[PDB]
Amino acid sequence: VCWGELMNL
Amino acid sequence: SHSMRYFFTSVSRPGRGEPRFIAVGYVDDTQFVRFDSDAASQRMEPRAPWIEQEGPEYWDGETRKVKAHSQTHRVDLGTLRGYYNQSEAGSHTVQRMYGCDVGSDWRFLRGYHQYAYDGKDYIALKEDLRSWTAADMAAQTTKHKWEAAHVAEQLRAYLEGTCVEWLRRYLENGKETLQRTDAPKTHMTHHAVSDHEATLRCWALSFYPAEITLTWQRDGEDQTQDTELVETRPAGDGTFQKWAAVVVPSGQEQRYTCHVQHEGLPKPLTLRWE
Amino acid sequence: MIQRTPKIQVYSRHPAENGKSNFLNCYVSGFHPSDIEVDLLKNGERIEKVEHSDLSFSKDWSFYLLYYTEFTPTEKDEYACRVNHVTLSQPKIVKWDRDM
Repeated sequence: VCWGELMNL
Repeated sequence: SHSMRYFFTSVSRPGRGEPRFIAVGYVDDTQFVRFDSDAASQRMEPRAPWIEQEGPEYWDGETRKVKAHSQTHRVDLGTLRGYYNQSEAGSHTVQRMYGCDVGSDWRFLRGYHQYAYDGKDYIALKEDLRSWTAADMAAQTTKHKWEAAHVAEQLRAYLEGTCVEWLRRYLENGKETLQRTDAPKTHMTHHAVSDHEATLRCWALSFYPAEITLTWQRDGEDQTQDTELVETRPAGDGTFQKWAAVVVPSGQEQRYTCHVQHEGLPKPLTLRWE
Repeated sequence: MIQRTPKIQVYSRHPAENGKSNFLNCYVSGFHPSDIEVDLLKNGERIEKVEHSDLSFSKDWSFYLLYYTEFTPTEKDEYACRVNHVTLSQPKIVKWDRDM
């Protein structure tokens, strides 16, 4: 599965 | 050793509406999931037989998360447009890749997570999984923001935990295809290009995984400077192909030998003309 | 901005035999940006029954795509791949060579 926690550049 | 890899590409389309978003997932050299923003599906889709097993929770979850990826990249395009003081009338590209490698003991070996903007390194997680490599000033801004928010911690938590877990799961479920090794079927072709010259081409076919080395030697001397080496290409059936060619003076064929290295071969293979 | 020219390979999945069905492949790799036009040609005409892989890229951020279709090789039918990309001043044709 992929990463669920994302943060903008 | 094995690997799980997620690739994401977002391309802005000035005037044409929202950017094109494409996501793909790989176990080693085998794709298993995909997402296309312009498709009617709007779902994470299977691309491997062994991932179709997963229940509705899996697909719903991965769909939601990949959509989140699309949104984040969508914002990233504008943000970066701000960072570089760029116009709103040019197409730009954001690429993200991340994933993990496990060793023979099926335990965490390596982890990675990197961003590129317009074909160029933007920001990357270092091997220690707790610091960032930023190629320019904007990426340094990004670095400040991520350091203040402790992104590397959560990221490391994913890479060392979830990523490895699901890598082992997928490796188990698709063991028939993922835990296989297909030795290259090798041969050499000879074709006169002129009255005095001949093309010697060394072929490796039907091999898995894609990693392979083909080298030409002339009387034991390596000929990389004068070898045409094509990019390893997919056959379409899950196996790969590659060839290397040299143009030689007619009559010197016996001086040239091809050398093939692949993990499917019990030992390196040498092909020759006599 | 950076631009990378697509490397084009045209080839069959299995060794070609006349009258025996096979797969025609046009693999394009190492290009940037991702916007690209790829067509499989039979005797100069665009083959409509062509599928392609999902957009992915290599370690150096350069993109790769596989375009493919079923085809039964014959003596007279000439196959090729036509590629247009920003790095190309004009569409590039790479002919299928079964004898390499």
